[PDB]
Formats: sequence, structure tokens, C-alpha cells
Amino acid sequence: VLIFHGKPVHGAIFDMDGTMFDTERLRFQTLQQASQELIGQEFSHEYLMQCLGLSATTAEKLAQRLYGVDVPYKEIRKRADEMELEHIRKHGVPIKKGLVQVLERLRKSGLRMAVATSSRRAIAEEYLINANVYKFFDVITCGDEVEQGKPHPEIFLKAASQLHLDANQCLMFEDSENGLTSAHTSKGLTILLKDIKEPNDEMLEKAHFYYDQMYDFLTDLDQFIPVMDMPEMQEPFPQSLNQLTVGIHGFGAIGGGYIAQILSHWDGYTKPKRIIASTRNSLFREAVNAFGTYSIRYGQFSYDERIENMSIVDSDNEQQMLEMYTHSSLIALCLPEQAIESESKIIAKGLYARFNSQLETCIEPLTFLIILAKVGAKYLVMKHLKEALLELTNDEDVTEHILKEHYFCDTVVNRMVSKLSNQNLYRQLRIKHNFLEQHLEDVEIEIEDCNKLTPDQLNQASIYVDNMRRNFQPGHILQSMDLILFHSETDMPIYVEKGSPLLEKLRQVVLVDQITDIQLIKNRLWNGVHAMLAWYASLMGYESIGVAMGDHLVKAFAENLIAEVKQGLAIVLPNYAKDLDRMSQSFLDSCEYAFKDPCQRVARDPLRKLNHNERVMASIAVNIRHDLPYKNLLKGAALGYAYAIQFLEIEETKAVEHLQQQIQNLDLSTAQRRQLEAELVQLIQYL
Amino acid sequence: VLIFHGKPVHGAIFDMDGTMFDTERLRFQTLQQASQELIGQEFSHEYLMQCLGLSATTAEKLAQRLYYKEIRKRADEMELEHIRKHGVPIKKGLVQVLERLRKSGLRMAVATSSRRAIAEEYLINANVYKFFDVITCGDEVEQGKPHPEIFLKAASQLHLDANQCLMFEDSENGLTSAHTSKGLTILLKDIKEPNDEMLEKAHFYYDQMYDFLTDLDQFIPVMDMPEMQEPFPQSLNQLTVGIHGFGAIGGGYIAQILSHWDGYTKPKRIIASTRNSLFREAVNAFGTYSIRYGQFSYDERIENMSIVDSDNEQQMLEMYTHSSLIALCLPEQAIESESKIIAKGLYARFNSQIEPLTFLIILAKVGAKYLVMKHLKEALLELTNDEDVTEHILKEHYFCDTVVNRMVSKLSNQNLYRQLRIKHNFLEQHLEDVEEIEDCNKLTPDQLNQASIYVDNMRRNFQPGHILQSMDLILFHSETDMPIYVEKGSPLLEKLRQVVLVDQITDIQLIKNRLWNGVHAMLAWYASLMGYESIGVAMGDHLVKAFAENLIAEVKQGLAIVLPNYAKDLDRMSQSFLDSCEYAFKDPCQRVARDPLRKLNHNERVMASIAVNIRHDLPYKNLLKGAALGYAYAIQFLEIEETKAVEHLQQQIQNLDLSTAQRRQLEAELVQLIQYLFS
Ligand SMILES: O=P(O)(O)OC[C@@H](O)[C@@H](O)[C@H](O)[C@H](O)CO
Ligand SMILES: [Cl-]
Ligand SMILES: [Mg+2]
Ligand SMILES: [Mg+2]
Ligand SMILES: [Mg+2]
Repeated sequence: VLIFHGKPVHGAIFDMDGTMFDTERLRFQTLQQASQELIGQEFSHEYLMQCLGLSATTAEKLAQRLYGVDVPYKEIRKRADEMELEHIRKHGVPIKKGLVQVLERLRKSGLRMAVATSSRRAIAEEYLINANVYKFFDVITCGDEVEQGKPHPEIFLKAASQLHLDANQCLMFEDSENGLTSAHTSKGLTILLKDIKEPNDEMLEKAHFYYDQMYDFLTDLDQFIPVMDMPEMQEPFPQSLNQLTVGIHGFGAIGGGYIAQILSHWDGYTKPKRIIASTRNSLFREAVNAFGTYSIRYGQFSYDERIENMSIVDSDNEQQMLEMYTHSSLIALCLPEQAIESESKIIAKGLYARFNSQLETCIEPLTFLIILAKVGAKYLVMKHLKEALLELTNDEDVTEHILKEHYFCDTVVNRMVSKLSNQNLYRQLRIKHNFLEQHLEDVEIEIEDCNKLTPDQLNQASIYVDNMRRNFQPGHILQSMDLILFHSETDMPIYVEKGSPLLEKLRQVVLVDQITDIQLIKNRLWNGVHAMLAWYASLMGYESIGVAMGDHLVKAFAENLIAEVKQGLAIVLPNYAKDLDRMSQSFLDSCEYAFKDPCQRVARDPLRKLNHNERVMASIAVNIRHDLPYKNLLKGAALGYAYAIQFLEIEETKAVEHLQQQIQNLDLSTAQRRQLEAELVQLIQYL
Repeated sequence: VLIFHGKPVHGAIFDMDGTMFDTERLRFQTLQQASQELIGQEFSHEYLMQCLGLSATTAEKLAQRLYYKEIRKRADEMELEHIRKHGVPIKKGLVQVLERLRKSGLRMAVATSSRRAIAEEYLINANVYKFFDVITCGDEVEQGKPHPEIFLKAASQLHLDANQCLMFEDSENGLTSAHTSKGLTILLKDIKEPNDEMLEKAHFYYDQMYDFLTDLDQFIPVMDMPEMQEPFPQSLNQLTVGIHGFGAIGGGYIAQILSHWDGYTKPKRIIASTRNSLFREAVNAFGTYSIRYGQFSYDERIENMSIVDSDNEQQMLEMYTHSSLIALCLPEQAIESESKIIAKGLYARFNSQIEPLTFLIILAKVGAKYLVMKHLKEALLELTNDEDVTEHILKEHYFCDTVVNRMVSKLSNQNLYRQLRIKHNFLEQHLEDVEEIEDCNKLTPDQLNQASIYVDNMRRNFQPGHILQSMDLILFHSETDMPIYVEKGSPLLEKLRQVVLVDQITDIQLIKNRLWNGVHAMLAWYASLMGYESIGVAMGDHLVKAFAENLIAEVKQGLAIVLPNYAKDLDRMSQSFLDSCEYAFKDPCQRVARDPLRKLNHNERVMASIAVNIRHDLPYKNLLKGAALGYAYAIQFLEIEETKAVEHLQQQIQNLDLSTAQRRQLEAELVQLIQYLFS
């Protein structure tokens, strides 16, 4: 059962106009536009504000007092009604921000939901069908189906009885005075929502709960509905779209092959209506926007995950990049380390455009995910962004404000991804284009029978279906046709710094108070073994680490090495015991068929990786202190100094000079220090 | 690890030409046509038969021994051009095999004598490249087939021993290559009839790929009942299925069952018949349609759908010739007329040369199959004019009784028009919004120019249909009830996830008729006459629910004596019915109340219960009120005339297994209670 402020809720009855849809502000605009056409002068904003709550006859008499007795009010009101339906039917019903997010939460809480509207059955059903929120409601109760409408409680009492519920078991959402009176009298849990006019003190007294907007109620409802569990592989994305946009600054391997999945999952209730991703690869941009979608291939399960509602933009296009930082609620920075200084200029322009912007997508702060595989990545991005903001604004107060306004989150990613080559894409586009030609071969409308339709709307149906058929038939092939751009592994969880309220409900995210702990695991358990295995694979004489796993000695070494590190980390970080076991297998699985992962890239800068407080020597010092086996780690350290001397042409004198300095820095006994070196130097000589 | 005839299998290496695809037969023709228009003398069959599963470099060596780069160039160009026009000729059962081996956790690869450029082209086109971890080609291998280097390299790259891997091949050369590698060799006949030497080398042999699939499937697990919002399989098999009657059950239930299939693969195409032209044209215009599950506000998109006209003869013959399973989802009134269309289809299947058809009879009636088999025999004998050919057809195919519990409604024509009108205005506005691949990024200007023309026309074709990502076509409001109960017989049904096979279908069909359909029809009449248009809303009323609980009590008490062995299950079956009714808000009363006279027949869901309770002296007060409301509904709502209602009432009571005393009493008590409701 849903508990809302200590009250068991089994139902939810919504008002339509003002509560769910922003149709009152559209009526304002149409009435002004209609007046400008007929009488020549616009009806004042102040007049229309005064008309809210009054009847059509009262509003007419007020218009007569101000604009003369012979004012064509009924003509203006009729034209305004035509302009309203016309705008709604083509551009869609204006939905209050947060509604669909609320409805999904209430529906997934098992609530039986209804609509109690003053409107007529016909227009009411079209509006709900238009907005694609009709699916959420079990019954609709209308003003033409009750003897006494608002402020009489009959409409809310009827809606409740049709759902097999007492009123006091139902949440009742309303904006108007007469509506709230109707909801309150019936004995329901009244939720008053401000539309245009600030509510009077009498209304605020009646209402059980009050909110300035829908999103404020959504924030409060989030306290009573759960954050969903980590998504499983091949689990569907949410059907319902929210009104938020998100950004992926760098549509690269990790950006398109991982972050796209996390943002596509979102909170499990809804997902963003659009995902904007920046790339300089013109072929990638034009291809994704042509299909309207792309897909990620998970080799292990031969599963093609389709990422919908994508819109690719040029990284060099200013207006497109500023639109990302202006419209998006969350942005994921998926750039290389070499691109930070150059891209920081475009970030500064984006945030400064957001600072100057007078839009309601910009008034709320931005959540910034730093997706870089380097320690102190945040420090690097924040430093460069500071330099760029001063260079653009030339104002220290505005610069600091922007840096402190937005949330900058440090992240740790484990999933490995491979971006498809431009040649492989062209090959795919040629074959997929050939299927479209084959599909456009067989494409080259009769609505008979009485059915229950008039001959006017039977002719009109033929026009609709034929027009739809001509436009959709070419895109029928997309039912079973995916544009593959990424080959990724099965690793789901992303570790993010706790801070941003927008991350609290993201189900594929793991929030940590400090990123230090999981970075140390990522360093020692993942990168450390990856480096020590890459050194072994290279000396054994293999190009990729994938081919190397075919050798029994290499795979055995990899399995024994992850065992010694995680045994030690289990004592140091026992609170991450589950994370160690999960990451252990995730690494071994990804390593198996890593043919596209070269050993050179992983084996770079061996001496730096063999430092006392780094991804090798630190793991040994822990295992020695806690009396655990370190034979495979000590072998790994030996392969490091061996690789450096053989492949990088480093001196044997430099290797020992470095080694000794690192051992003296370790927190070990003078006896333990000597024994480690004596054993290690002997292993290197053999190789 | 998979156990295939008591052998631990870790991997599965495949041959491409003649084993996966039927390309060996095609290149046979292209090499001959190429030789005609270059050297003049066409290649001998003895040369080409030795070139089967042989590397192009090794094939050039054999050409020198008898007498190629220029020949094979134009032959390969002809081959891939045939693939661009007619598609890749995929061997039947391949996709079904590949998925089962993948989901078993086997490390799969390819070992083909063909080039990498040619191999990838076909593997991508066929869309089977995703199933393989590594591929081995004739390019990288030094000593090609029949040397085991190619099959050893494939096994080594998978990180396994050859003896742990299965090996599929068509040719004699590739079998020797696979055998010398020391792997579990499998042989599939393509062109060359296997020699005695080959049958000794091979561990297992099969005539075609589908024969191996059948032998593999007895080791592959059978997946369990699907959950509500569980996805359908991605990969498509080469099988077709039919739905005779695109109605509430056909389109709103059966389509989901056939879309789930075995969980490994899904039918390539689903054919559905209807005389509703709007539905037919709408589904074909969109390409897909969605089932709406109101309880969880979930829209389930059904894809690979083709809606056909029931009266159109060639399209209905198309269904009964290509379909592996057909579901008959028609009302009782349309059985006699449509039986002639079924006869034509089954006789058209007999004349042609495929497999034994699985025929599902979906009808809410006691002895439903008897009625179908009766009308089918009469129809077939009328056309065939032979008892020997008909009795063969009637015993060839599997005719299966079913029990469907799921409550589903078909969207009205007015509501479907309303949907199209609203969603057409969005399309119009989108066409106003819609209103050059630069930078040589590791490509030639010529490729970049050719890519521009592909992307331009692709966008031009797809851009109008970008709205379909969010925009679905809703045609059915359905409850969440998953499992369909079917009679045992057909081997196909044993592997279908959403199907539950039962023995005594007749017993549960009787309870289903009396306890579900009977109470459902009678509370729908009561609710309709009280002014309710929704079953869900009607069950909110305390008198409507009390009536349903009073009926349930009277029916069960009768069934408890007729079927004492099911007496322990009635309380759970009755409660399961009320759970479905209570929150059926989108299921109209009209739909449940339709054809009152049919449902008030002597051997049907109302009168049968009344007759049972009179014999055993049980209360039938509410059942009698239920019957009265049925005739009251027929006269008041459907307008049949009272004269016909009383003649039906009198006729049906005469057909009941009762004494003349009980007939007169029942007739007098019922006609009195009918007049009472009209006063
Ligand atoms: O299909 P009918 O007209 O024979 O009966 C109406 C309902 O009882 C029937 O459609 C049920 O909904 C169905 O049998 C599922 O319980
Ligand atoms: Cl929203
Ligand atoms: Mg209102
Ligand atoms: Mg929120
Ligand atoms: Mg072959």
C-alpha cells in the first residue's frame, strides 16, 4: 500500500484543466489573440486574472463594464475556443511538468486512478488521448454525467465509488476554489496545486497539502516511493517519457555504449524525452539522426539494446552545444584528458548562456558527471573551467557563482566499450540501404462495410490511413533492423559522488559519500591486475590480452592474482565485500575476448605503476601486513621491471634504484623490507 | 556446459558455405556463367565437386592440374549481386540452433574457406554475425582445407580444445579438416551424397539443419511461463503462424503467445484474418499494433503482423500452406461459413509438398472441437468427394481443444477512428518540422560521397516514421492472465512457453463454461439493466457483487456433485474469476452480454447449471433470476421480440434432461419472473 504522510492511499482522482494540463494559460493567450483580431485591443492580463474562478456570464458582464456593452465577448470566446482546439490538436496538449513522473509512481504503487473533470466526455477523452495519459486512468467522471457539479462533492464521490473506494482512501488533485471545495467535502486527501492565480487563505486552510507546482509534489511523493534496484541485462527501459532533456558531452565509446544506457534507464518510472550527444564524427551524427536511433551490441548474450529518443549534434556548432547546456538537466562529460583544455571553452560558454538564460529549464542547477579514467579528473576539469570562465566573463563573482551553483560529480566506470570503425559503419549503411531498396519494391486503401461509422468519417478514415501508410511503410523495416555502433561488456553499476538531488532516484547509479574507496579498488583490483597481466602477455609474446587468455598460464595467473588482491581489500574495505566479488568476475569476463584491447596501452609507464602507494606495491604491503599469500603479486612486480628493461629499453640499474626507494616508503618491518627485494630481484634475472 | 548425447560440449564451430547458407549451389552457377563469358569452356562438374569447402587459393591449384583470378572475380561479383537482390539463402533452423547454443553458454565461432570480406558480407546480411565470438577465414590460414589448421585456429581463439567443440560441415574436404582437428564432427547433406568414408568420420549425421535442431532441442531446456512485461525474443526463425479471426482473443491474447513462442526464436511473420477493413488497413499502415494492459498501464507492441481479408481466397490459402501453427478464434455463429475456407486451405496443403499443422480451437462452448470437426468433415467431403483423402487430413494434423481464462475487449470502430484522427494531426505537424557528410575521417572522398546518398534517402524514408518510437496503435484492452491450457498431442506445444498442456481438457472446459462464462454473462445482464457500461465499475455495486457471489455458490454446489474430483479446486477457480472481474474497467458489459439466446441454450452456461441443481434438489433461485435477466436483456436492449423469446424459453426447457413436472414448474417460474422485471 502507498503511505502518504501516515495515511494509507488506494486511489488517486485528478482534475484535468489547471491541475494536469496548462490549458488555463493557453485560454489566456487565445482570448488575448482573439480580442486583437475582432475589437482591435487585447483584453488586459489583469482582466483575465480577475475572470479566474468566475462564470462565463460574470466574465462577460465584466468585459462589458470595461470594453463597452456591445463588446463581442461570445464571438471572442468562440474564436478563442477554436484557436485552443487547433493549437492542441497539432502541437499537443500542454502537460504540467512532472505529471507523467507522478502518474507512473502512483500507478506502480498499485493505485486505482480516475479523472474528475467539469469538461464534457468527448473533449475530455481526446485531451487525455492527445497527451498519452489516458492509459493511467481506470474511469473518467465528467460534468455532463452528474446532476450537481463543483463545488458539490457528487463528481469526486462518484469517481471514488466507481474505483470501489471510500473518498478518504483517495488522493484528490485540484487547482480551482470550487474544485477543492468539492474534493474536501467528499472527505478525500486534498492536494491543492497553484496554476496561475495565488490561492486565497480560505483555500489554503481547506487543503490537506499545498504545492507551488506539480514538481514540488513529485519531490514530496519521492519520499514515499522507493528507488528501484540496479537494472539487470536485457531489462526494458521505461515506456513513459518525462519532459526533461539530458546531455552526453562526447558521444564516444563510454558515452554512447554505457552512459546512454544509464540515462535511458533513469529512475525506472520515466526517462528523458530527448538525449543530446556531441561528436565531430559527421558519419556517426548523420547516420543516427537518419534512423532516429542506434543500438549497443552485448556480445556475450548476442543482445542488441536499442537507444531511442537520441539527437546527435556537432561539437564545433556553437548554437547546438549552448542548446545542450541550456535545455539539459544532467550532462555527462565523456572526453579524453587531452581534450579538457580545448572543450572547457565550450563548457564555459554553455554555463554562462545558462546563467543569462530566462528559461525554466535553466533556473534549476545542472548535475555534471565527470566520466574520465584519471585520478583528480574533477580537479583538472574545475581548474580549466575556472580559467575559461574568467577569459569569457571577465568577472570573478559571476565565475565563482557558476562553479558553486552546479553539482560536479566524480565517477568510477568499470564497463569496457569499443566504438565501431567508420569503414565498418559504411559497410552496415550499404547493406541496410540495400534492404530498404528491397523493401521499397513490394510497397508498389479501401475502407468498405457499414461498421458503425457515417460516410463522411468513413471517407475521412481512408485519407488518414493512406497518408499514414505512405509515410510509415518505408520505415516498417526498422521493426527488426538495428544500427550497431558500439560493442560493450555486461558491467552495469556506475559509482558517483553523493550530492545532486537528481541522482537520488537513478537506479543504475551507486551513490558514495567519498569516491576514494571505490577508486582504490578500481586502481588495485581492476587496473593493477590489467597492467600485471598485460606485462605477462607481452613477455609471453601476445599482441592483445584477449588472445593471451587462450594460454593456460596467463588465464591461471589472472585468476590467482585477482584472488590475492581482493582477499587483502576484504580486510582494508570490508564494506565493499560484495563490490569486490562482482568486479572480480566482471574483469575476467571482459578480458576473455578483449582482441580490440592492445597490451601496449595497458602496459604504458610501468615504473609509475610500480610506485609504493600504487596498483602493485600497495597490494603487496597490505597482504604482507595481514599475513596473506603475495606470490602472484611479487611475480607481477617482477614482470613490470622485466617489461620496462626489455620493451621500453630501461636500464637494470634504474629499475633497482626505483624498486629500493618504493620498499623503504612501505609501512613494513626492516626485516620484511629486505626479504621482499631479495626475492624480487631474483625473479627479474630469470625473465 | 551442454551434454549432447553424453558428451560435454563447451564450444560450437560452424562452416558457412553449404552448412549455414545455400551459397555452394549459387557459386556453382556463377563460376560456370563466368567461364562462358571469359575462357569460353564452362568448368566441368568433377572440378567444382572437388572445390566444395576448398580455399580460393587452393581451388586455383586444382585448376592448374586440369588446365582463375579473373574467373572467380566476376563469379564472386555475380554471387554478392544475387545476395543484394534475393538476400542470403539461410538454411532452415540455423537461427533457432545458434540462439539455443548461445543461451546454453557455448563459445561459438565460424571456420569458412571463403575470404573475410565475403564471409562478413553474408554474416552481416543474414544477421547471424552477433552469435559468433571469433571467425576464421581462408585469408589468415597458411594451409587451408582439408588441413585441420583452420578448425584448430578457430578452437584456439575460442580458448578451448577442439574435442570440447562441435564442428558443422557440408563438404568432404571440411569434414576431414574438422575430423583431423579431433572435434565432435557433424555432417549436413547439401550437394554431395555422403560417401561410406564420410559417414565413418562424422560422429552425428542429419539430412538437413532442421533435423539437428530437433535432436538438439531434447537436451536444450524449455523456458517457463513468461512474466507480464517480459520482452519477446529478438532473433526470428523462418516459420510462419496464422490467426483465423483477428478478434479480442486472436489479436489481444494469441498474438502474445505466438510472439513469445519458445523464448529462443519468434515466427518471421504472423498472418491474421478479419472482415473489419479499418482494423486490417490500420495495422498494415502502422506495421505494428499494441495490446493495452490497463492494470499496469503497459502497451505491448506486436510486430511482424500481416492482416488479410477472410473472403480473399489466395491470402487464406497462403496462411494454411506456410503456417506451422494456426489458431481458430471465431464465434460459434461463423463456424459453418468459415469451415469451407479451412477445408480449401488444408486440401491446398495436402496437394503441395509441408509439416503436420497444429490447429488450436479457441471457443467458449462445451464440445467445441466436435462442432468444428463435424463442420470441417462435411465441408471437405463436399469439395474433395473422397472419404479416404479427408480422413487422412483429419488424422494428419493436431486439432487441439483449449481453455482461455483471459478477459479481453476489441476497440470500437468509433474509438479506432478517434485514435487515427488525433494521431494524423501529429503526423501532419511533423511533416512541417522535417522541412552532406564532410571531413575525410579514415575514408576516401568516393566512399564519403556514396555514404551521403545512402543516409539522405534513408532519412527521407525513415524521418516521417520517427514519431512511431512513442506513437503506438492501441486496438485491445486486456487483463494480465498469461497461461493458455491446451490438449496434449502436438510436439510443438511442449516447447511454447505461454502454453500449459493438460490431460482432461473436457472437465476444466465444463467448469470454465458454468463457473466463469455463466456467472460472467449473468452479472453482465444484471449490470447492463442497472445502467453500467463497464464490468469493473459494475462490481463496485454491492448488489451486483453479492449476485455474482450468490450465483458462484449455486453453480459450485452443482459442479461438486457432477465433478467430485474437481470439488477441491472450485473455491480457488471461483475466486480467480472475481479477481479478473473486480478490476476489468475497460471490459464493456455489452461484450460479455452479447448473444443472450445462444448462452440460454439447454446445453450452455445458464440452463445446464439450473437443470443440475433441480435434479439434486439444490438452490437455483439466483440462477433462475440470471436466466430471466438474459431474456429481459434480449427483449429490452437487443430488441428480439417477446414472441421469439418465449418460443426459445419453451424450446430449450423441452430439451433439458428433466421430468415433465419439473419442465412445467421451471417454465412457469421463469416466465413469471420475466414479466415481474417488465412490471
Ligand atoms: O465470448 P462469449 O460471448 O461466448 O462470452 C463472453 C465472455 O464470457 C467471454 O468472452 C470471457 O470474457 C472469456 O471466456 C474469458 O473469460
Ligand atoms: Cl515530467
Ligand atoms: Mg481546474
Ligand atoms: Mg526528482
Ligand atoms: Mg563447405
